[PDB]
Amino acid sequence: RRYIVVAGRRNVGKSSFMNALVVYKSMELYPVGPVTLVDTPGLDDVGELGRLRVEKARRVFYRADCGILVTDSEPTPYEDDVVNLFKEMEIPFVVVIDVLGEKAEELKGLYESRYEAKVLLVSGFDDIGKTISEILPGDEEIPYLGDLIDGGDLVILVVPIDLGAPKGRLIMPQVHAIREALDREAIALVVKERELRYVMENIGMKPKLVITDSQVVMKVASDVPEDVELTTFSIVESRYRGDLAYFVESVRKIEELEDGDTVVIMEGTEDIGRVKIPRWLVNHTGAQLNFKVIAGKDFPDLEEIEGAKLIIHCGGCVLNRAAMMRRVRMAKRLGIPMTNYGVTISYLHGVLDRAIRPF
Amino acid sequence: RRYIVVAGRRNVGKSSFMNALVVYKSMELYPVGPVTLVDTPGLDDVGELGRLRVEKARRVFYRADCGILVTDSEPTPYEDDVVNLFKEMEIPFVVVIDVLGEKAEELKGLYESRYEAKVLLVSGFDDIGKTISEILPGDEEIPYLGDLIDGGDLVILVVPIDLGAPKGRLIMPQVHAIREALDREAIALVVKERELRYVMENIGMKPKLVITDSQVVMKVASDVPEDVELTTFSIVESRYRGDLAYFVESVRKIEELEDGDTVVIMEGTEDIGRVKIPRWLVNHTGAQLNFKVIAGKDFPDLEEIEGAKLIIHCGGCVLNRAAMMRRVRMAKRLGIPMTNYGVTISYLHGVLDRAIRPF
Repeated sequence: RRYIVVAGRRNVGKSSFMNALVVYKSMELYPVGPVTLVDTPGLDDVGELGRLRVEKARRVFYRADCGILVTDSEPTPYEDDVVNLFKEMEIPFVVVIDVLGEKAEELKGLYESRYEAKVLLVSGFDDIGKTISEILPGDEEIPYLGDLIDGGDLVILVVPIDLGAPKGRLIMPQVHAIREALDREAIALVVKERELRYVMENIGMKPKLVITDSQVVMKVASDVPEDVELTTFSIVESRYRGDLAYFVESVRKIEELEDGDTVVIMEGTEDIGRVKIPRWLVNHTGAQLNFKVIAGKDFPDLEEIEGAKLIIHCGGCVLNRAAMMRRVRMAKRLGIPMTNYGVTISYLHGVLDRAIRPF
Repeated sequence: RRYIVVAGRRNVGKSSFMNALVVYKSMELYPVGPVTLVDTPGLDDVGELGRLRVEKARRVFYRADCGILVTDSEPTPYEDDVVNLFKEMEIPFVVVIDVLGEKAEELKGLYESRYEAKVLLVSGFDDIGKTISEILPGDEEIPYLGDLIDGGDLVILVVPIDLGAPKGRLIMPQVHAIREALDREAIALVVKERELRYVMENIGMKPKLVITDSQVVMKVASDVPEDVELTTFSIVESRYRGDLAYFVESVRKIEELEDGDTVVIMEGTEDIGRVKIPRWLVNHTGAQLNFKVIAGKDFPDLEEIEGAKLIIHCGGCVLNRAAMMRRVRMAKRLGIPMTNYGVTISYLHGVLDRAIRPF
């Protein structure tokens, strides 16, 4: 479902608005579809000097898709705070009886001066679901390869090992790399490592990009004559279709691990994460780390991962990017570093070269 | 199901054997599975000089997977004939009370001297289904590309137009051509026609094979410098996985068409076969041809296609090769020439070049 939060100092006047245009209340809203609305009874208790309990707030705010600030009076430090926390966590938001006629019109323009969308209380809702859809994050879909990485007439090389796809088939990352290169009017050349140096010596084109499997990148590292020819791999490309920038930043936090630090493995027969990874993390750091294995369909509760020093998400678990971003965003909001199998495994050997797309 | 025929001059002694180890009789037999057995009551009436009614026989024999010749006495011209018709139609077969003890053992060796498998009457059946499976046609699967067409270090070029496969995908014939080339340690290069001449001038390798769509073969015909570079197309390759030799032979029979000749279209929104084809066939020959459109799941009855001068089967209807061979074999047996959309369409423009695999 979609998560929307309803904050505000007001108690009775807040609960009234919620129930408008029909605790968490799950109800269908057009054109956004199903959504669940949760208010802030824990946050109702206004802090010292009329402030909002920020650390108690960021405990309930972290998992919101978007936000709502329902207000009766003029902006107090409470309304100022809630807004800053939405802005910090990058949670998109909107600001919302007929008392003080024309002042309500003023208030709409008063709350509009702090650079955000203000809608008026009706006791009008056609515009509630309408604005929610417009502030909500969009498609957020990036091209398989880099936007300017491949142009027309460019040779791209795909270097496979021993395909895991059945007889007369190739794995989806490969074919998608052939298609995107073709869509961008470039040339796709697929060849096994064994015959790589031969294609590098017989063709005339210098490869713009070269892609291969994490298994044989080192062999390819030697087959490509220099740092001049940009090499990366099918796992970093797929990892790219998520949040590479955050992940790459988060792997570099492996060094920052001390004894007793908790590293969470998020997956969902003696798998890489349950066993093989921990082993490498301990071997690479020397640290007496402990690991929480979260095998669930959706992202865990705050109580299940609060205090974790790193989150290792599974690579090819195949969710919607937007459903994976929701996960990245939450981790980014809780300040917990998050990466995935692909980036970690690559980090251990040669990740820096795999990073061909600069920030 | 599997079709097996039970022939022989004998009437009561034939019907007895059939009913052994439990008109068409459909029953499960190990290890061949489900099969239907049909005898020859129409053929029971022995012809002039003890002969078999050959033209009446080849009317019921054409659709058999394999054959059975049940006999009581010594080989008469009837037993001689049935055998020759099985041999002609290439229908694989086996030869089958305890009367004339040891003579039955002799008979087994007498019927064995005419170069075929003889099994003895039991009134022993473990060996019936056992032999049927061994004579029955095998896998009959050929490699996607030519067996010796591509070896290691060989460049193969796949030239697409505007893919009919959804976003981030390629059509199955293409990917299977990438895989087979990779399996054979060759190099697959995929590029649009627009950038073809550029790859032909910048790379060092001479392409062993070049594959493309029937739509742009002519453009490629010009982009490939000579007859020295072997060009063909994804449709001829797929047509190859059927009976290319027979098809190619059968298209050349387009010229042999006169006014009144019936051309059958076998398919199963204003499709190519129902309309577009007939139009071309009439335009290319000038002949006043008529067309029977057989839209069925399985191959039609003899009465539905007897007298047809050509059968145009559908190209990408996706059946098992062995289930398509069964169709080719039947047409080959009835002496009706058979081809498919792919071969006809290609015949109209440039099929001869597409034929890179010699007989």
